[PDB]
Amino acid sequence: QHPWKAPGPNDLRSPCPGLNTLANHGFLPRNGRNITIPMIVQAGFDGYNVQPDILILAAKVGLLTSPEPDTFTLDDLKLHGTIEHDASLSREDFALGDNLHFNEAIFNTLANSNPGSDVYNITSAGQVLKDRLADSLARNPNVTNTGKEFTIRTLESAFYLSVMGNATTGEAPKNFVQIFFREERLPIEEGWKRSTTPITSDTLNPIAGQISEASNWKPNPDQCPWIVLSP
Amino acid sequence: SQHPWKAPGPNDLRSPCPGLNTLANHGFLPRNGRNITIPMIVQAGFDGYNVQPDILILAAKVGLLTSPEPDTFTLDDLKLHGTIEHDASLSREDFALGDNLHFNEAIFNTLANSNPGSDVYNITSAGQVLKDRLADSLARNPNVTNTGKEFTIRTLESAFYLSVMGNATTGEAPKNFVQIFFREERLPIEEGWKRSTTPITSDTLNPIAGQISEASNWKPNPDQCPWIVLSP
Ligand code: HEM
Ligand code: HEM
Ligand SMILES: *[C@@H]1O[C@H](CO)[C@@H](O[C@@H]2O[C@H](CO)[C@@H](O)[C@H](O)[C@H]2NC(C)=O)[C@H](O)[C@H]1NC(C)=O
Ligand SMILES: *[C@@H]1O[C@H](CO)[C@@H](O[C@@H]2O[C@H](CO)[C@@H](O)[C@H](O)[C@H]2NC(C)=O)[C@H](O)[C@H]1NC(C)=O
Ligand SMILES: *[C@@H]1O[C@H](CO)[C@@H](O)[C@H](O)[C@H]1NC(C)=O
Ligand SMILES: *[C@@H]1O[C@H](CO)[C@@H](O)[C@H](O)[C@H]1NC(C)=O
Ligand SMILES: *[C@@H]1O[C@H](CO)[C@@H](O)[C@H](O)[C@H]1NC(C)=O
Ligand SMILES: *[C@@H]1O[C@H](CO)[C@@H](O)[C@H](O)[C@H]1NC(C)=O
Ligand SMILES: [Cl-]
Ligand SMILES: [Cl-]
Ligand SMILES: [Cl-]
Ligand SMILES: [Cl-]
Ligand SMILES: [Cl-]
Ligand SMILES: [Cl-]
Ligand SMILES: [Cl-]
Ligand SMILES: [Cl-]
Ligand SMILES: [Cl-]
Ligand SMILES: [Cl-]
Ligand SMILES: [Cl-]
Ligand SMILES: [Mg+2]
Ligand SMILES: [Mg+2]
Repeated sequence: QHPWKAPGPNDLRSPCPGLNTLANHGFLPRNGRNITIPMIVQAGFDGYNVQPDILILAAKVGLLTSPEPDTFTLDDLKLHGTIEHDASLSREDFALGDNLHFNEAIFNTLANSNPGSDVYNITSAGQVLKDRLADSLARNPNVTNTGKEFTIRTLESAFYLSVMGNATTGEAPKNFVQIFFREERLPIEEGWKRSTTPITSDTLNPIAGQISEASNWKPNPDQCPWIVLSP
Repeated sequence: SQHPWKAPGPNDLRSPCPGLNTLANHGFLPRNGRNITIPMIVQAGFDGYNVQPDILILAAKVGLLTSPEPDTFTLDDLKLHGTIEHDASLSREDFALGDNLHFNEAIFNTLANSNPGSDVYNITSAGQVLKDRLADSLARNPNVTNTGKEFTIRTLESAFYLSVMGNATTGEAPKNFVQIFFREERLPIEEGWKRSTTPITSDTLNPIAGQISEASNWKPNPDQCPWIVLSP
């Protein structure tokens, strides 16, 4: 019913492996266009068993990246400073290169994490957050690192652990996480199953909280958290 | 003819916005103030006032943050302090000091009495009102929030009352039209008000808000980061 197909050149994609994977399976429109908030809620439920609370807020902020009244394209979501942030797991900082497309060299840090284990977990996820921020601080003179970016980065790490793995423990098989990022594909052939446990603020926040404590974080002085309001 | 004024009944929801409240009171928006989508705001702003989508779409997307629903808000949701609703309102009390939702004559007194001895409000009077209303909040509200975000919104709101009740090009409005708009949330059609024949856009509003800004004698509160409260 929902086969994987690589996006063609008319097919718009985002910096989000979550939404890109849903589009690549037709849970969202395969062209990544004309997406409403209710379409996000239904796709997150259908693909991942993610519940509306977190999706509705993310989607309302996503709408700010679009000139349209009540839809965005996946490509709109690249707008730097709305949701898109520096120290991404698999994308370059906007200031240093391409903030939109999967990049293997950036992904290397997450790929190689939890060395010697068959899983990623909260400990490895925190170490990756720390290493990816340190890389941005070392190479990007324009890095934006406030409470807003940090909260989002901990919830994004909670999402990859939760959707590709176990939503209760935040432990995920490495091969599922690698396919999710590298191919934006549900690893069904490799044994991945949609969570039987609803994924909610109440499951994600405890995981994001533990990842937070394992990240050793401090905000940049002199930066006010902000949501860029227009493209 | 198709859009008569009716006072809201006791279960009709209203906002801190005379703009949206007036549209609801004429049925350009649902008279009950419920189930408002972004397209409904765009159509109502066009139909009532000849206001174009650019500014309405952004305001409505931020308004959605005040609602727990996927793609609608009520007019009453928009009272959420720190999303759009701000201190030093023209016609409402600060959230910290009282009622941030309902029209209040004692607050409105400053705008009512502005440009003394003239029959119009204009950019100069609008700036003096912004200065006096912020001075009042700084004096009486220990919790006043006064950043570039609240100031920009306050200048655009004053550009809106001048533009919709008056001349969208000059930002001059008849005092009578402005007083009816705030006090009754009614289009003063009986008293001679006509919908702009000139589209009201970011390009007409921003120059007026800019000149109101320069006439406001404004400075930000220094320790405060601009923020949009993301949930109720
Ligand atoms: C449905 C479940 C979701 C999952 C599992 C998910 C997962 C993720 C993950 C793991 C990242 C990190 C990518 C990286 O750092 O390289 C990410 C980033 C992002 N997501 Fe999502 N996401 C979801 C929903 C959403 C929604 C609803 C929106 C917006 C409407 C959104 C917008 C973004 C954006 C703009 C980024 C880029 C942040 C950055 O710069 O890395 N996501 N998402
Ligand atoms: C359509 C034309 C509009 C006009 C002419 C207009 C006009 C105004 C005016 C003059 C005020 C100031 C009230 C005061 O300070 O006492 C105001 C406040 C407000 N407006 Fe609007 N508005 C419009 C559209 C909107 C839209 C689309 C939204 C939200 C979706 C909105 C939300 C608000 C809010 C929340 C306030 C309260 C701010 C405060 O004083 O604390 N307005 N509006
Ligand atoms: C994440 O996985 C790693 C690797 O399995 C865990 O760290 C190891 O924990 C074992 C089991 O107690 C220790 O004996 C090893 O010495 C640890 N190795 C390293 C390099 O850390 C880690 O505990 C896991 N984290 C969570 C929250 O489950
Ligand atoms: C707004 O209206 C006021 C009052 O009419 C204007 O200020 C007056 O301007 C006249 C003629 O230019 C001066 O001679 C008066 O002394 C001013 N009166 C007061 C009360 O100050 C003001 O210029 C108008 N502003 C704009 C931008 O049109
Ligand atoms: C997820 O982890 C919990 C807690 O260890 C476990 O009981 C549950 O069976 C796991 N879920 C699946 C489907 O494996
Ligand atoms: C209007 O809004 C509420 C949510 O606040 C919804 O549950 C209700 O069904 C809607 N009613 C109509 C008539 O659309
Ligand atoms: C100011 O805000 C704080 C935090 O919300 C609140 O507890 C306090 O009562 C407020 N103080 C005044 C005088 O409004
Ligand atoms: C608005 O002001 C302009 C510039 O003075 C004027 O030419 C125009 O006619 C005014 N509009 C109306 C309907 O009076
Ligand atoms: Cl961008
Ligand atoms: Cl930048
Ligand atoms: Cl590691
Ligand atoms: Cl970190
Ligand atoms: Cl299969
Ligand atoms: Cl902005
Ligand atoms: Cl109605
Ligand atoms: Cl409130
Ligand atoms: Cl307050
Ligand atoms: Cl005055
Ligand atoms: Cl908030
Ligand atoms: Mg990024
Ligand atoms: Mg107010």
